[PDB]
Amino acid sequence: NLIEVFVDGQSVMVEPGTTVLQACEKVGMQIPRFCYHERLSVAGNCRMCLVEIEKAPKVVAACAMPVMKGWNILTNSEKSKKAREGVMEFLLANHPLDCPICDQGGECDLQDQSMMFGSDRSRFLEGKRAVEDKNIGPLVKTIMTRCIQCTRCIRFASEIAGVDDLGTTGRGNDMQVGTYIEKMFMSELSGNVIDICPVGALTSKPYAFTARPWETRKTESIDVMDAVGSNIVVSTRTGEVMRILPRMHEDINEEWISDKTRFAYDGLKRQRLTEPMVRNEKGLLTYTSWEDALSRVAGMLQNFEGNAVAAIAGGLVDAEALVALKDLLNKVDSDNLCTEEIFPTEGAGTDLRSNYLLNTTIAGVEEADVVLLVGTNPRFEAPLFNARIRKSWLHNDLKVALIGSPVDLTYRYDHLGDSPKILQDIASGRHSFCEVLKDAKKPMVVLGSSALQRDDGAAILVAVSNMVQKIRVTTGVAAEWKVMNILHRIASQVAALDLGYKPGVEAIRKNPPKMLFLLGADGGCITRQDLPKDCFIVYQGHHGDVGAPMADVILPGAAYTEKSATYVNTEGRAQQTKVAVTPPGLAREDWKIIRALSEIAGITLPYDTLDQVRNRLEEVSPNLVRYDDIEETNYFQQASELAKLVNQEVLADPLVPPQLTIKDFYMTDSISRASQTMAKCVKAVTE
Amino acid sequence: RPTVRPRSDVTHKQLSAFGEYVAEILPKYVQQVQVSCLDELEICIHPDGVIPTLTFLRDHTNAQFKSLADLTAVDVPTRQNRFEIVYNLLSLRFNSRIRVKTYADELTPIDSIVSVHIAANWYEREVWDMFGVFFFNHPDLRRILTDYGFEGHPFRKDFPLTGYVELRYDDEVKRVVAEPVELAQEFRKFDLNSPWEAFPAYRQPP
Amino acid sequence: TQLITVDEKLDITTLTGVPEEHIKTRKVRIFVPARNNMQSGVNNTKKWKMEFDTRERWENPLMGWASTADPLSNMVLTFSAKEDAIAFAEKNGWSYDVEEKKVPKPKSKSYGANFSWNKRTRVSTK
Amino acid sequence: GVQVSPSGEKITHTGQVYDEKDYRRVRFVDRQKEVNENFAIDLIAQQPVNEVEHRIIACDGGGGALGHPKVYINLDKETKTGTCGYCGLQFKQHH
Amino acid sequence: VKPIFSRDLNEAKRRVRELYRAWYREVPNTVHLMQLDITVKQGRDKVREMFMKNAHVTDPRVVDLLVIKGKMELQETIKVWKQRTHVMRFFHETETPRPKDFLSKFYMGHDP
Amino acid sequence: PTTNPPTARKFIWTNHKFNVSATPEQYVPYSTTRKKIHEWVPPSTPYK
Amino acid sequence: LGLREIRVHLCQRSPGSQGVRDFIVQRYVELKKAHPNLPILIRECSEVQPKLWARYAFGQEKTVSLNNLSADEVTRAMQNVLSG
Ligand code: SF4
Ligand code: SF4
Ligand code: FES
Ligand SMILES: [Zn+2]
Repeated sequence: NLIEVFVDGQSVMVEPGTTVLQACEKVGMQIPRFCYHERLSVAGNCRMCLVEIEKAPKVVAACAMPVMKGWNILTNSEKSKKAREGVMEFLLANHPLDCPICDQGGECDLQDQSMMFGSDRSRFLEGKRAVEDKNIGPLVKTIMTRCIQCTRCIRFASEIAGVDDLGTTGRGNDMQVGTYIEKMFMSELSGNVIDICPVGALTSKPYAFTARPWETRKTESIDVMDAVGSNIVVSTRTGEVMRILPRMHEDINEEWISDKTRFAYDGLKRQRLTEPMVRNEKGLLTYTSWEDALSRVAGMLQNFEGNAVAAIAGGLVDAEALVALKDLLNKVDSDNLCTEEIFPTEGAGTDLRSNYLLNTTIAGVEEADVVLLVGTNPRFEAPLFNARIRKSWLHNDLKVALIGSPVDLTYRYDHLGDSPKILQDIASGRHSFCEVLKDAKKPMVVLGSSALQRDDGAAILVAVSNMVQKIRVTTGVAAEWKVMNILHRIASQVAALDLGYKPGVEAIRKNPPKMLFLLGADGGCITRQDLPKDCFIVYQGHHGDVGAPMADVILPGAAYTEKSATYVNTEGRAQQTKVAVTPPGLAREDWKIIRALSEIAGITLPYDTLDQVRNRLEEVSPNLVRYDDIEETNYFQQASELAKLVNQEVLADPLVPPQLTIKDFYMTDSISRASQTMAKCVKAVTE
Repeated sequence: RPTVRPRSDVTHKQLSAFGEYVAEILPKYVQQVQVSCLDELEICIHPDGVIPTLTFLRDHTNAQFKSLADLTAVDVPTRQNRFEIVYNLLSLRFNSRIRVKTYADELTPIDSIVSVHIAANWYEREVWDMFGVFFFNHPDLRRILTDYGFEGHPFRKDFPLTGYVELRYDDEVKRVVAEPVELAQEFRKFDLNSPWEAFPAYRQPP
Repeated sequence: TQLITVDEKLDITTLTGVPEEHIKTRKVRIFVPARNNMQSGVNNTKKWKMEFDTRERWENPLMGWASTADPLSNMVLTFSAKEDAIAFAEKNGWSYDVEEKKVPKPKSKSYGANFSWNKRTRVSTK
Repeated sequence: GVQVSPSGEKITHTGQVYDEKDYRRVRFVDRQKEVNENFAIDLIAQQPVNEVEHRIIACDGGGGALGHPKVYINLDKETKTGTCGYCGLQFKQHH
Repeated sequence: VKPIFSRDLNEAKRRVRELYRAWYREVPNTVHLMQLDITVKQGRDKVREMFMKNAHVTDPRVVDLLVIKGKMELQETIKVWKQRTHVMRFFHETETPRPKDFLSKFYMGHDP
Repeated sequence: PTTNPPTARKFIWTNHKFNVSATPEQYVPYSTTRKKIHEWVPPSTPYK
Repeated sequence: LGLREIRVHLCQRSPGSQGVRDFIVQRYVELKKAHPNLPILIRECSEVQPKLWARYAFGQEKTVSLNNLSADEVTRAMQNVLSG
C-alpha cells in the first residue's frame, strides 16, 4: 500500500489517504498554508496552497487532493508561483493596514508569506472593507477588520474546542467571522484560537501590546497547575515574562494549551513573595535577611526533632524540592511528608506505579474503544486530556461513559448514575453497560483526583479496582494495555507519590506536629485548628494567598518559569522546566533554600550543584531524570490482589468535583487566585 | 529585466575550464572545485595543500595570481574542522580571482604562506589572534589586534559577543584594571529567521 | 611532521579564554527549537541550536534596563547535526542537556472523511 | 492634567511615580523631573467626534503621506465611537 | 591526528620546562624595569599558580598550543609590549574571588 | 517667519527653553514604567 | 535498628533483573500484608541496575545491588534487610 509520488523528480513512497502537503512534507518542501492547520480538519478556503500537478491545465489545491499514481507536483513552477502571487494579491486586496498596530508583528503568518511568496506592489486603489469588532471575551481581543475569513477558528470551535459559536455570517466580502449575537465565547481552550489564527485578527488581550516576538527570547519548559504536563515556550523580553505559548509534542499536547496556564503568566508578577519575612515581637511579618531567617528556622529545627517536625507540600512544587526536603527531614528522621490533595494510603499509595498514573498513554487514548470516567470533570481538571478525548471521540468511533455529577462536556457522554454503588453494580454485573463493554475490545477507566478527596476514597479505589478486574475478565486484552489509570489536578502530587511522600493529611491529623512547615501549600484543608498554638510554620514558596498570611517565617521560592526544575505529568513522564526569568530580589530556588537551611542547621545535606540534585534524584527514583519518556511499568495484578483484601464501604452520595461549572475553573492553586486576568475571567463569566 | 543583474556565461565557462585545469594539475592536492554563481571560482584543498597550491597559483604562467587579497577563517561549529581558512588570490594579468578554501580546527594547523606570499605576514597574525588557528614557519606569530593579555580568540562562534573582560579605571591601584564583564543594558538578541522556505533551490535534504 | 595517535577525548577548554565560572557552573542545551505556534513554518525547526542556561537579568537602577552579568546569555549557536553539537559541547567542556527532535507524526487528513454517513467527524461549518 | 504626589513628584502620564521610601528620587534633588504639560491621554477628549455619512470611513491623520497609513474604520455600531487605532479621532455615523 | 611541534608528552613537558626557565629568568628584569609594584617572589608564585591552573590536562596538542600562547606572553613581556597594568591584570586585585562554599554563594546572588 | 510663518499648534511651546546643562533646570533620566513585580503585603492583624 | 522505607529499583527488559521481577510478580503481596505501615516503593527504569535502597533512620540509606540475582537470593536480601 504505497504510492510512487514525484515532487520535482523525487521518489517518495507515501501511503494512500494522504494530501499533497503530507506528500511534500516528507520531501521538505512546504507548500504555503493559511486555512490548513495540521491538526484541524481539511477545508480549502484560503487557496494559497495551489500547485500544478504535471501538465493538467488546472492547478489543484494541496489540501484536498490525494496524490493518485505517479504525479509530479511542480512546487516551484511558473503557474504555481503565479497562483501564489495572485492569491496573495487577492488576500491583500481588502486587508486593512494595521501592521504597526498588530500584535502579530513577527508572528504574522501572512507577513512572512507575502514577504517570501507574494508579489511586490499591490495594484489595489479602491477601498477596503471594514468589519465591526466583537466582544468574544477578556482573553481573545477580536479586531475582525483584518480577518481573511480563512475559517481556521470555526473548525477548532466546532471540532476540538466543541463550543459551536464562531461561524461565518454572510457572503462575499460581507461575510464576517464570529459570534452573530453578543455571545461571550469563553470556554476552556479558548486561548488556542489565537495561535491557530495565522492573522493577528483575534489575539490575546493581556498580551495586547506589551512586547514583540522578534524582541522576545523563547525558552522551553513544562507546565504546572494542570497535571497534563504540556510543553510550553515561555517568550521573555528583558527578564520579564511576556508570552506563554504551546509547544508541539504529540503525546502530551498537540499544539494546544489551556486558558488557565496560558493566561496565568500575569499571576507571576502580582502578589509575589520576594523577601524573607519573620514573625516580629508585636505579631506582624517584617522583612529580614536570609542570614537571620534561616538561622531562626535552624534554631527552631534543632530543638524539635524525631517525629513532630512535619511538612505539607502540594501544588507548584518541583520534584527536586521534594528530594531535598525529604533528605532534610529524613536526617531528622520524621516521615510526616504530606500533600495538599488526598490520595488513599490504605492500599499501595506510594508503592506500585500503576495505581496513580495514566497507565494508558495519552496518545493511547486514541487507541481505545470504551472510555469510562468516574469522578472528575475532565473539561475543567486537566482540559487537554479532554481535548485528546474529543479527538479520540471524533476520529474513531469511541464510546464514552461518565459516572457522577452530570456536567456538560464537549460531547455527548452517556451519563450513568450519580453514585459510587454503581461501580459495585458493574463489578457484580447487572447493568446494560457490562454488555456494552462485552461488545467492545479496548476499554479504559479513569478515576480523577477529586473523587479521591472524598471520605470513601479508598473504598472508591477498591471498588474501581475490582470493577476493572471484572472488566479484564470480560474483555480479552493484552498485558501491554493496562486499563486502570488515574488523572490528577495538581502537578506535584504524582511527583510526591513517585518520591514516596505519604499523600493526604492523614499523618498530620493523626499526630499533630510541634513544628509543621509548609512548602508551597495553599489549599483550604490545613490551618491552625488541627495544630498547636505556636507551631512555627514556614511558607517555603510563592504567591501568598492562604499559607503566607497564616505563617510564621516566610521563605520566598521560585516559580515554574523561574528554575531548572523537574515536573511529572499524570503519564509518569517527567520533564524539565528551564529557567526563563530569575525570581525577583531575595527569592531563590526551592532546593537552594532547603540546602542552605541544611547548611545553617547542624545537618549536612550532600548537595552543591543542581546536577548533584539530579544524581540524588537518580538514587531516589530513576524516572525523574529520564526526560520525555513515559517509562513502561506494570504490576497492577499484585495491586489488585493487594487491594482485594482491603474491606471498605462506599456511602450513597453523588460524587462531584469542586469544579462543577466554569465559574470556579478559573481560580486554582494561588496563581489564578492572585492574578487580575483570571479575576476578569470570573467577573466576565459570573455576570 | 532591469531588476536582475545580467548574467554572462562566458566567464562561467572559462572559470569552469580553469577549475577543471587546476583539479587536473593537482589530483592529490585539490578536494573540491566550485565555480559558483556570481562567477567566482572556489578551490577547496587539503590543510597540507596550501603551500604548493599557492606556489602554483603565484608562479604558474597561466595562473599568475601574484597578489593575495586576504587570509580569512570563517567559523562553522557544525563541522569536524570548524575553520574554513580562505585565501583570495588576484591575477594581475588574467584579471580573475581564486577563492581557495581549506579546512582546519584549532588542533591541526596549516603551514603558512609567508615563504611564498609576504602579503600574509600580518594576515597570519590577524587570523591566529582572531580564530586560534596556529601557523607553522612564521617569523614572529603574535596576537596583534586584541589586547596584551586578552585571553580568548574573539571571532570564534563559541566566544560571546560581549566578551569576558571589561576595563575600568580604579583609584585603588592608580591604574586601569580588568574586571569580569557586566552590562548596563543587555545585548537584545533577536530571532529574525523567518519560518518559511526562502529559497527553494538552496534546501537541505532531511 | 609525522602522524601520531592518542586515545584521549579532545578538549580546548583552556584556550577559548573562558573564565572558570563560565565553564563549570553552566549548562548548555542541544535542542531543536520549536516552531512559533502562530506561525506555521519549518525553517526554525530544521536546524539544531545550542542555547545556554539563562542566568539573572536585573533591572538597571537608572531606567529599568536589562542589566546582566552573564555574557553567554545572548548566545545561540546554530548547528546541523546532534552528533556534531554534542561533540562541540564535549570539545568546549560545558555540560549538555540534549533534547531530541520532536518530529510531527503525519495525520490521516482526508477531505472525504469530513462528510460521513455514520461517523461523528462531520463538520457543521461548511 | 499633571498630578502631584504627596512627595511633590509630578506623575508621568503613563502612570509612573516614585514611592516615598525610594532611593531613586535622589537624582531629583537640586534638579527637576521632566513632565510635559500636554498629556496625550487628555489631548483626545478635546477632539470632537466627526459626523460622517459613510458606512466605512478612510483615515490618514491629515496630509496624506504626512500622517498614518490610510486605514478604514467601520461605523455600523452607532452606540460606539468608531475610532482610528493609529490616531484616536472619533468617527460617528450621521444617522 | 597531525600534531603541532611537540610530538609526545615528554617533549611537550621539556618545552614547558624551557618556557618556565625563560619566565623565571624573565620576572626580575620585568619587576625592576617596569617600575612594578609586586614582589618578585609574588610574581614567580603567580607564574607557578598560572601554570598549576592549566596543569590538569593530558593532550600534547593543547600543551604545545599553551606553549605557543606562553611564548607570545613571553615575547610580549621581554620586549616591553605588555605594560604595568597589562601585567597586573593577571593578579585581579580589584575583585575578591567568588565564594567556594555554598552559603555565601546562596547569599550573594543567583549563582549556581 | 516674518515673511512666511510656520504652522502654530495648540500644544507647542510659547517660549524656548535654552540648553540647560549644569543648571537647577536639568533633564535627569528615569524609568517611564510602573512596578512590574507587585509585592505581597503582610496582613495588619496577627494569626491569633 | 528498624527500617523505614524499602526502595526497589527495577529494570523491565534487562535479563539480570528477572529474579526480582519474578519476586515482585509472585510474593510482593504477602510482604505488604506482613508490613503495611512501612512503604516498600517499587520504581522501574529502563537499562538501570536493580537496587534495594533501604532507608532506616537519621538518613541511613543502605544500598544492595542485585544484578543477576535470582528469587531466593532477592528474598534472602529482603530478609536480611528486614532483620537489620
Ligand atoms: S495580521 Fe494583518 S495587520 Fe497583522 S501584521 Fe499580519 S498583515 Fe499586518
Ligand atoms: S479569525 Fe483568524 S482563524 Fe478565524 S477565519 Fe479569521 S483569519 Fe482565520
Ligand atoms: S492551504 Fe490549501 S486552501 Fe488553504
Ligand atoms: Zn486616523
